[PDB]
Amino acid sequence: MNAPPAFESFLLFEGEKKITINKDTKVPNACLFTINKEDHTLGNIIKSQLLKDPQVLFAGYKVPHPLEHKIIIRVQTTPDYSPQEAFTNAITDLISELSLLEERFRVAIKDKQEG
Amino acid sequence: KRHIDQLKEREYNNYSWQDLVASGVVEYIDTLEEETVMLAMTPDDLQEK
Amino acid sequence: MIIPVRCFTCGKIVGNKWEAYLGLLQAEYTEGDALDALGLKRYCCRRMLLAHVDLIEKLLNYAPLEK
Amino acid sequence: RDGKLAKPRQLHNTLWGMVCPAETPEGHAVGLVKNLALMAYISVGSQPS
Amino acid sequence: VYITNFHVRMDTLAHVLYYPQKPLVTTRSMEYLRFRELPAGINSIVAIASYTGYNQEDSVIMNRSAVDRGFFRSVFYRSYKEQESKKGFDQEEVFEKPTRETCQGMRHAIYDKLDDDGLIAPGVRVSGDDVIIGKTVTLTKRDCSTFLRTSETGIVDQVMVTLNQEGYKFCKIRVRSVRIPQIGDKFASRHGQKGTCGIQYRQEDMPFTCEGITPDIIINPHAIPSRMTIGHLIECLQGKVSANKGEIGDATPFNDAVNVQKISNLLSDYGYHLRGNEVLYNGFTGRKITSQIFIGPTYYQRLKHMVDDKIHSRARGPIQILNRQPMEG
Amino acid sequence: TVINNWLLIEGHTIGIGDSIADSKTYQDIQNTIKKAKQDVIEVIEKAH
Amino acid sequence: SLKQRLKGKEGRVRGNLMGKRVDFSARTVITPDPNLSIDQVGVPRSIAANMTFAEIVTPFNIDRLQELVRRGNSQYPGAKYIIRDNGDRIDLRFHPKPSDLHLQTGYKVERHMCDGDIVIFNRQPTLHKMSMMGHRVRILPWSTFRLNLSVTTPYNADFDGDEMNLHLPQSLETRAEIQELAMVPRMIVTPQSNRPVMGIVQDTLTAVRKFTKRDVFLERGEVMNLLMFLSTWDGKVPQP
Amino acid sequence: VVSGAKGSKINISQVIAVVGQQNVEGKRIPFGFKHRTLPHFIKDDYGPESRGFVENSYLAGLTPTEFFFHAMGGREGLIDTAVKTAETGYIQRRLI
Amino acid sequence: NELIGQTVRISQGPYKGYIGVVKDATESTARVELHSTCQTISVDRQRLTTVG
Amino acid sequence: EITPDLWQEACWIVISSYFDEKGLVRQQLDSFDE
Amino acid sequence: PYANQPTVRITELTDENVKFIIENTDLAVANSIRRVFIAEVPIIAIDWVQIDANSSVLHDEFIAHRLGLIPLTSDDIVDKLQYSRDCTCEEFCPECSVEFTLDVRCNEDQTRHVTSRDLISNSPRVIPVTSRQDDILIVKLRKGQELRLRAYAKKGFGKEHAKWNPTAGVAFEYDPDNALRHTVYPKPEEWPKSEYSELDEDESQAPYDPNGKPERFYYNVESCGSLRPETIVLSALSGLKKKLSDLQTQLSHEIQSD
Amino acid sequence: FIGKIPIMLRSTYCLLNGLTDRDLCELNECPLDPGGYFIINGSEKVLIA
Amino acid sequence: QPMIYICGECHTENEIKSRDPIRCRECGYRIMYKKRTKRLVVFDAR
RNA sequence: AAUUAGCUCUUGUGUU
Ligand SMILES: [Mg+2]
Ligand SMILES: [Zn+2]
Ligand SMILES: [Zn+2]
Ligand SMILES: [Zn+2]
Repeated sequence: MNAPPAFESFLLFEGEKKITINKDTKVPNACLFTINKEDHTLGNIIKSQLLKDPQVLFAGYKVPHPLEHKIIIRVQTTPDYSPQEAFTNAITDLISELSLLEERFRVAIKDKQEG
Repeated sequence: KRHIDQLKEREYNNYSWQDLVASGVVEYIDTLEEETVMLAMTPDDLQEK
Repeated sequence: MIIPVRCFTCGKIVGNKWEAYLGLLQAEYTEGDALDALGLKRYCCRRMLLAHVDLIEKLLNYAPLEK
Repeated sequence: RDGKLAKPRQLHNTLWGMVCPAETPEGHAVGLVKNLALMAYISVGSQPS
Repeated sequence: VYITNFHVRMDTLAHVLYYPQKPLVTTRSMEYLRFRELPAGINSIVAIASYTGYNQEDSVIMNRSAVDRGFFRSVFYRSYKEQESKKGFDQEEVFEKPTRETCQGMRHAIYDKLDDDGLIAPGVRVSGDDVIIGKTVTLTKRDCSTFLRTSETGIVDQVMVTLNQEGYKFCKIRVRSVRIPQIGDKFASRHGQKGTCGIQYRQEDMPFTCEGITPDIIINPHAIPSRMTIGHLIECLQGKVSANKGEIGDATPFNDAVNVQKISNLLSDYGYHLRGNEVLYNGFTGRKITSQIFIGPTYYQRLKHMVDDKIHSRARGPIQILNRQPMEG
Repeated sequence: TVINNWLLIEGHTIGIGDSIADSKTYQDIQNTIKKAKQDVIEVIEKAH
Repeated sequence: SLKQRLKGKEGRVRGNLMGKRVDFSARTVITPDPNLSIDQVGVPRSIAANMTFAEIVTPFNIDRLQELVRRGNSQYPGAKYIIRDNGDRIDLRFHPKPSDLHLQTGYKVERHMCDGDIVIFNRQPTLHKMSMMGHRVRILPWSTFRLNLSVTTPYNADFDGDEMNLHLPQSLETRAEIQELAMVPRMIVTPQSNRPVMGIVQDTLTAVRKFTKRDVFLERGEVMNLLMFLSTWDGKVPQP
Repeated sequence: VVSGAKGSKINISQVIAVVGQQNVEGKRIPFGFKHRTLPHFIKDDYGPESRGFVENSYLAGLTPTEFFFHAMGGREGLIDTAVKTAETGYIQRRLI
Repeated sequence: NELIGQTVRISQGPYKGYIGVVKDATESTARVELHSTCQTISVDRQRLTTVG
Repeated sequence: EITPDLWQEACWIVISSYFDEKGLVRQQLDSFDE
Repeated sequence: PYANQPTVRITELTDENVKFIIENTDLAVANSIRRVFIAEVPIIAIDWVQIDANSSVLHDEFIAHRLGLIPLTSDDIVDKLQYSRDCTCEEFCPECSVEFTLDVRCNEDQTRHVTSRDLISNSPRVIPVTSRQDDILIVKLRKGQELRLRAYAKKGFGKEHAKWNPTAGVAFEYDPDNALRHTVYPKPEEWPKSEYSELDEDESQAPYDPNGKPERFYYNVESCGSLRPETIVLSALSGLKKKLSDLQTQLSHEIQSD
Repeated sequence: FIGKIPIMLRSTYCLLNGLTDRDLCELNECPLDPGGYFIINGSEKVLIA
Repeated sequence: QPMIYICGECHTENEIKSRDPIRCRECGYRIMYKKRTKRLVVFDAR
């Protein structure tokens, strides 16, 4: 009766932006990225990668409500390093890692398939 | 053991619960008579020495 | 009423193993051996066949409402 | 119903093997509606002549 | 499944499950109750843990993917009856499709869904405030046709036409509606552990064992201590033994050949912890949980108190006639 | 919110293992029960 | 007889005067939601879409109400009736001519209930003053009333089939009265026994006892994860 | 228990150690039959298990006699609830 | 109105391929009751195509 | 001969025989027949 | 401030499951890979059913539900089909769907087992898993009962419905010896050794390592039969990368405007 | 003729007396149906003892 | 014009005009079931 | 825009 459609979890609608940045005002060099129609799959990996970076003072994420499909990532970096730079570098590092893993998996499968 | 053997082969030849009553092995006890009776919950546990 | 297509927990296809399970049971196999001979390892799949009652066989005993 | 009496609603000792000691409505009629035990039978009546 | 020939009976308010299951652990008494022939409930992988906080107070967490795979999915039939009768000399009801130019009192109800017999046809999708049987009585004529009950939204399963004792036409229409276990529905174990679904998580989000075993139902630990349903725990423990060993367990009330120690010893022979605990991994982060979680197969049932049959709201609806106050019900 | 999110890591459960005694406590419990039974038997004997 | 018509219960005095049936009411099953503030209640979309609150048109809020009237009664955040100042009312379920959709200052619009509306939430065995408290509405997907668990104690609620009633105040004066007297945060301490009525319950209490023990240690990652959940946090990470 | 979330010392004691004496109307199990609680005992038996003492814990399971006695003990709670609700409703209404 | 009561099919969007019945409609959108689900939705008429 | 400790099987054979002879609604049918 | 270099090692590969080990990566990445295995791997399954005539003992929606759960061999078409939400076509075209037709009639007295081989695909590359042991049972029919229907199968992943879930079981596990103490055994001697335990029979757990992180994650991915397991893993990696890249593009367009 | 007396199902005077499982299944009657109730105006009534 | 039903026992479809006794041409039976609709029905396999 | 009585069943309050 009140059941939302399944595709609501991952499909954006008119006027809905995938990602929005807001400047956190409590402390300098902090930002809140509000990603829509995503879940822990991206939040956890992005948080971990940001935690790898030694120029990030704080990196966390949360899902405000399990029935509303969006996440907030809070990133605070040291001065002279904008948190947006940290976010995009983390994404590039994930891409590099995934491509490397994909090619190595291909090579290992090729080896296994021929003894 | 004879009763249990004949009753294990029931639904084949003729033998049933009614015949079990007829041999005077089980008995219908009502709650008024149940005052004067004295039950054993289980045979082996409450009838040995 | 009829065998589920997939295990409720993991999603393994268990809908094609009911007839084989009955045949193995009729071929003098213990239920555990019958289940593991069909490649059902996790007990989540094992309960799907072990604890299933086939009710559609009785339903077929009635004559159809239309013919 | 709507009676302040509590004796009839209680579980008498005589309901052993006659009436189920656990099945009873939870509503306003607790203890007044009951169920038979598994092997309970109710006498149908016969002439005493 | 309340009766085998449920497809013939035109009962009112029939519920029936898709995949009823024989209990994995049974009492010897129920063999004579024909429970194994008409079972009511499913063995589900129940884990007793406080996962997120959506099962805290007599609430449960249901596995969404399991529900998608037909877990506890059910179907609800509802039957309507109506007969045309001779009201009087000038008043006479009759089945017939109303026409927009011959009947005076006529609402915006759609009459094209039902055919020229004045009856809906099987397989036709119906919803609330949709006429099903077209019945009119002469005054030139006033509407007396029946409607589907508000907020039902089913599919007409079958329609039957016959004659009553006094030889008048008389139709019974059975409408079916599939109920998916949404949140708010009520579930109960076999030891009085009732509760409502708090939220549903997909298989990815639920915790998992070393293998890919994820709970279907997660219940809160706090339901156990104050109520002391140790039988729930023992049944859960012996469900694992019955599932792995491959035989229906025995839970006869007064046995003395079965106790917790022997069950634990049997379980430890299948590579599990003897008390039934397992190491679960957090679903969201993949991290281990510092507390090993009690988990096993337990029999659950779906009670008929579904939330969709109770949700109700009002804003200036109908009124009573004696005292002009909002009606009851 | 904070405690419910930390419980995702810590976890909490209850099971059969939380109801077992160390098989030395069972002896003490049985001994106490036997002592009480002997005591009430003795009192009934004195009333006899 | 006439005496029976007003004698006791179900009579006129007790069945129609001291207590009556009311409009703008809802009744559903309650389920937990630990992600809501203690003064919030989550209602399904259909219940909100069925009940209306009447709002006076003003130049401050004429554009929004105009858009709401444009949406009609079909889409959720729309209106149901538009009432002219001369008592006349126009129903928005009949798609009337757009000249009627035009609204001016002295009108009323019966809009659907939206987030932030004030409702009185009640459980039927009403014993004390903490059984009829005021909450703020939040719209949620599925069809159950959802409420934070801290308030399950004043209601003696159980989340195992319990149903609760929701009343929607219909006027600005009534809404202000509810907000200033009977909001949940204002009923924390009861005059019955000058002690709190809402506390920390169930697994939150169990985990807070296991969480403040002497030997509980957290690394920076989990500390950051937890600090993500403080609403009142000032953004400064404490010295370890 | 120590957190105070749910349960108490008596619940743990009953689950682990012993259920204890059953009571109806504040007394031991009365002689429903003539001078015995159940037909399985001898007449005029005031011993512990004869008059409604459960010597087993919920883990070990209850023997049939003490199972019936525990059912007798449990019935009074439901009866008392069913009468107390209506008894206190009128008290509260009159106070109001 | 001509569209009311007509068996319609959704031609575009995430609801592509579903059939339904139009209950109430306007010059811009329409209300479709779905045959397969127990829910009525709102869709623009441009994605709607009459069937039969 | 006596049946020592092979009793659960006998104990349930007799009960199964009873429930085969008389169903679960025997009292009502018997009363109406009489 | 940069990524690490994971390594992969397969220990078993069959036509049903693959066991492998990933090394030198964060727990977050490994868990995300697992969740992508379960959730977001596009696959083909039946999602549109029209029943022309049904007279079996199951209602129509029962049959539709059973049909939806039938796995279909979709190994190379999933990369070639478009999502039905994305295809600029009116009504399902062969570029965004696959058509199946079923028509069974039981005239002879013996009951008919309506199975998966009765589904007739219009595309040779997308068929139920009966390509080359019994069939997925669908219905049983008596004399005089018939079932005629036509269906369309389209592309989707497990986040919508479980019928699009490709995997049967994902056995994720790390640190078999409790060396990180990420779980605390009240009594370690009651716990059986893990399958991957590099520990002697004497001791119960490895000694605590204060400076250690989760490494060497073990996967045992078992497929339901639709996609081959290595194809499952490769598609999951590609999908995760695509999601991250799309996020990066959106973030770039947002940063350039702020 | 005097009048009509209702018959509780599966009585000695019911049509479903002595009929086998096949016989009942040919009649659209469940063989597991206990009987034991009356049919009045098409509704199944039972007498609480 | 005529409507098609199906008999309960003989299972033979018969055309019965409106305002006629509910009876079957053979077997004189009294229970008639309406036949399935002809408009298309579409179920999502969810 | 088509009614009222009566009866029965059932749900939540059974915390300790
Ligand atoms: Mg409750
Ligand atoms: Zn499984
Ligand atoms: Zn296309
Ligand atoms: Zn005929």
